[PDB]
Amino acid sequence: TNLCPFGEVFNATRFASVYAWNRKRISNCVADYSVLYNSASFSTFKCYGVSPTKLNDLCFTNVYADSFVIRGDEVRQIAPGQTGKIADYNYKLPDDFTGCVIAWNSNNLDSKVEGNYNYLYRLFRKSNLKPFERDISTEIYQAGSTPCNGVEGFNCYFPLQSYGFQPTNGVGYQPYRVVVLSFELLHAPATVCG
Amino acid sequence: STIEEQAKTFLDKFNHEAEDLFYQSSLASWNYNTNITEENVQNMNNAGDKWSAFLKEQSTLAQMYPLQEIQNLTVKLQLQALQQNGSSVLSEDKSKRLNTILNTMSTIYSTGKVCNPDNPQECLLLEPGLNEIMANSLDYNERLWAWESWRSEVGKQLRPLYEEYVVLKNEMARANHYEDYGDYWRGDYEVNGVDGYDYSRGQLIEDVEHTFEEIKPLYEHLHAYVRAKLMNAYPSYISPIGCLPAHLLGDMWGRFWTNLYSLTVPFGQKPNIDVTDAMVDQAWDAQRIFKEAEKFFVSVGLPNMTQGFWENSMLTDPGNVQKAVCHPTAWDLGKGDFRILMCTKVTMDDFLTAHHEMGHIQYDMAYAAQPFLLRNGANEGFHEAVGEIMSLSAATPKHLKSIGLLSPDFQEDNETEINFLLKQALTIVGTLPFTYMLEKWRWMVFKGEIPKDQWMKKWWEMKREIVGVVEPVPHDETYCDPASLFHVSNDYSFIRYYTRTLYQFQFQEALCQAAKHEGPLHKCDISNSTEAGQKLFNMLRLGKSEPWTLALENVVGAKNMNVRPLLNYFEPLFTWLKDQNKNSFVGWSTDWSPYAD
Ligand SMILES: *[C@@H]1O[C@H](CO)[C@@H](O)[C@H](O)[C@H]1NC(C)=O
Ligand SMILES: *[C@@H]1O[C@H](CO)[C@@H](O)[C@H](O)[C@H]1NC(C)=O
Ligand SMILES: *[C@@H]1O[C@H](CO)[C@@H](O)[C@H](O)[C@H]1NC(C)=O
Ligand SMILES: *[C@@H]1O[C@H](CO)[C@@H](O)[C@H](O)[C@H]1NC(C)=O
Ligand SMILES: *[C@@H]1O[C@H](CO)[C@@H](O)[C@H](O)[C@H]1NC(C)=O
Ligand SMILES: [Cl-]
Ligand SMILES: [Zn+2]
Repeated sequence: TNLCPFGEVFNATRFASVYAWNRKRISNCVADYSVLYNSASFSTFKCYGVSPTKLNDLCFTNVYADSFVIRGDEVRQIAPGQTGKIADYNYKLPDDFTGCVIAWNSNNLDSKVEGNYNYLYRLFRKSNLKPFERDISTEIYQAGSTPCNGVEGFNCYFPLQSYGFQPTNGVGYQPYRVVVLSFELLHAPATVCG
Repeated sequence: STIEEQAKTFLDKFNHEAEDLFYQSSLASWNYNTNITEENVQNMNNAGDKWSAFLKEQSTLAQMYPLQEIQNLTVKLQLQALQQNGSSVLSEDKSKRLNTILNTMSTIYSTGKVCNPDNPQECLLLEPGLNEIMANSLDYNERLWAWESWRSEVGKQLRPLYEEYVVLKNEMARANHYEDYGDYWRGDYEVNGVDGYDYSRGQLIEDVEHTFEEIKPLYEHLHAYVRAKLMNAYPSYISPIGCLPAHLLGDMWGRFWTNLYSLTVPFGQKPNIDVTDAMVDQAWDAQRIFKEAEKFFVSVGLPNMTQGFWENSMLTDPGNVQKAVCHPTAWDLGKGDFRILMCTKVTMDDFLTAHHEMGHIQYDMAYAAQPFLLRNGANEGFHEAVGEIMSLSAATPKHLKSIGLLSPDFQEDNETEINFLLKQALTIVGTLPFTYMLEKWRWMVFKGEIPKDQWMKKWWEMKREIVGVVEPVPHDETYCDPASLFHVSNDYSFIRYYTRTLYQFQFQEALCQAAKHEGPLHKCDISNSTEAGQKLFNMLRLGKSEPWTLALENVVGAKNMNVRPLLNYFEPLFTWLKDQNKNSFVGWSTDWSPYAD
C-alpha cells in the first residue's frame, strides 16, 4: 500500500523528447489524484472518459503515465481524435481514450537562453502512427522515389527535428511538460487504487 | 509519389527549421536594439547571416519543384514565396556588383552631410540637423539651402550607382521571367489562379490612376487652401494660381504636410486638443498609457497583450548606462514572442503611438496561426493601415472623455472639428499624390518608358501635374532626386503608402458603419463596437493566405481599392474648404516656376 513516485513523474530533472516520449508504468500503489487535480499549478488538466472528481476511488489494474515536452500550442493535439504533426507522427491518442492530459508550462525549467534544443519531434513519416506506438527510427525519409542511401540531400530528410525552447517564447511556443495518464482494464485484480 | 507531396514535405521541413533560425536572428537583433554593445552587434550579424544562408540554400532546394504541377494555392504561394531566388539567380560576378552598389548607396545616404559655404568646418547630417531645419524653419532661403544642397551633394553621388543598379535590377528581373523590376515589385499585388478575385500587375497601375482620379478634387481644394495660407505666410514666394514649392512643404521632400499646421490652422485662437496635462496630473505612467491602449483594444473585441509583452517589452528608456534605439516598434520575433520597443514619454503623441503599435501587435497576433511563409500583411499595405485606424479612433474627443482624460464640459464644435480635420488632411491627403507619383516614375523607369537621358526630365514633370508641387531650382540630368529620399536609394518599394492610406479609410468607414455610428465619419469611435471588432478581425486573421482582394472584400464589401470612404471622412472639411475657396482658384497650372523671372 505504498505510494507511487508521482513527483518524479511530474518533477523529473529534464523531461524526455516527444518522439521518444518517455513512459512510466505506474502499478501497485495507493494514488490519490485529488492533490494532482487541485494542485492549481497545472495550466491544463482534461480527463477524457471520467471526470477528475470521481477517479480518486475508481480502481485500476495498471496505469501508464506517458511524459514528454511539447509546445503549448501543441497541447490540443494531445486529445482523442486530433490531427497534426505531434498527433500523427510522434504521439497519437486513440479516440477511445480514458485517461487525462496534464500540461503545465515550464518556461523556467525546460527553456534557457540561447535555446534548449535537447527535445526532438519527428516531423515526417511514410504513414500515420497507430495509437500508443513509439517510433524511434532514424532512416532518412524519402520524399520521392529516388533512393537516398542513408545520406541527406534533395528530397530526402532526417525525420527528427528539435524544439528551440527559449524563455522568451509565447505561451504556445513555451515548453509544456505534458503527462498523460491512460488507465487499463483487466480481469486481473485492480492494483492502482485508493 | 506525386510532386505535390514533394512540395508539401519540403515546406513542412522548411517551416520547422526557418522558425528557429528566424527566432535566433530576432533575439540577436533585439538584444542589439535594447543594449548596443559590439558583442551584441556581432552576435546579431552572426545569427543574421546564419538564417540568410539557410534560406538561400532552401530557395535552391525549392526551385527543384516546378510551379506547374501544384494545385493547392496555399502550397503554391509558399513554394512561390520561397522559390523566388532573387539575386541568387544571377551570376556571382553580377550579384557582387549588385550588392556593392547597394551598400555603397545605403552608406552614401546614411553618412551624407551638407556643409555651409560660410564655414568648411561645421556641417550637418540629415537627421536631426536638416530634418529639424526643414520641419521648423519659417525662412525661405534656409529651407531652400537645406533642400537644394542635400539634393546636389548626396543625390549626384547616387545617380550613376542608380543607373547601374537599374540595369542590373532589370536584368535580374528579366532573368526571373518578370518583365522589369517594376513588374517584380507589383508582383506584390498580383493574384493568379482564383476566379473572380484575380489581379494582374498592370491592373494595379490602372486602379491606382483611377482612384487618384476621384481623389483629385478633394486634394485640389486642400491644395488651394494650403496654398492660400502659405502665401499669407510667404508673401513673395508663392503665386495664387501656380504650384507649391517643394522646400516649403514642412520637410525635406514634401512627403507629409504635417508641419504646416501652425500656418494653416483655421481657428488660430481656438485651442487644439492636447491632453498631455491630464495624464501628468493623474500620475499616468508608461504602464498607464499602454494599459489604456490595451483596454481600448479589448473594448472593440480584440484580445489583450500577453504576459510576455509585459515582461519583455522595453517600455521606458532604460537610463543612461545601457543604450537603445528609441524608434517605436512592434516586434514579432516569431515563436509567440510579441513585444514593443518604445521609449515612452508622457505625451498625447506617445499615447496614440501606443495604440498604433498595439494594433501592429494585434495584426501580428491575428495571423500567427498561418504557415510561416504566410505570416505577413495580406499585401504590403495592410499592416500600417490596421495600425493607423486605431490611432484615429483613439484620438476622438468622445474617446478622450470616456477615459476620464477630458472634462465632460469640453465643447465639441465646428471649430475643433475643422481643426482636427485640416490637420488630418495635412498628414494623410497631402501624401497621396506624392506616393502615387513616385511609384509611377519608378515603374515607368523600370519598364523603360523613360530613357536615362530623360530620367529627371520626367520626374519633375510628374510632380508639376500629379502633386501640384514644383521643384524650386532647375534640376538637370545628373541628379537622381528620387534617390535623395530614403526608400529609393535604399531599394524599398513605395506604393505601400498609397494603398495603405486608401485602405485605412475604407476600413474606417466600414467599421464605423458596423458601429451604427451616426454623424460625420471623423467623430467615429469604434470602441465598445464589437461589430467593428469582428469586421476587422475577419481580415486580420488571414495573413497573405488569400488574395488581398478577397481580404479587402471581407471588410469593406468591395473587391478593390476605393476612394469613396476617404472623401466621406473628409466631407466636412471638404465643404468648409469649398466655402473658403469661393474667390480663390482651386487647381494649379503647371507653367509657373519659382525660378523663371
Ligand atoms: C513535485 O514537487 C512539488 C514540490 O514539493 C510537490 O508539491 C508536488 O506534489 C510534486 N509533484 C507531485 C505529482 O507530487
Ligand atoms: C548589456 O550588454 C552586456 C554586454 O554586451 C551584457 O553582459 C549585459 O547583460 C547586457 N544587459 C542586459 C540587461 O542584458
Ligand atoms: C491545402 O493544404 C492544406 C495544408 O497542407 C490543407 O489543409 C488544405 O485542405 C489543402 N487544400 C485543398 C484544397 O486540398
Ligand atoms: C485578458 O483578459 C482576459 C479576461 O478574463 C484574461 O483572462 C486574460 O488573462 C487577460 N490577458 C492577460 C495577459 O492577462
Ligand atoms: C465604453 O464602455 C464603457 C463601459 O462602461 C464605458 O465606461 C466607456 O465610457 C465607453 N467608451 C466609449 C468610447 O464608448
Ligand atoms: Cl524630389
Ligand atoms: Zn506604423
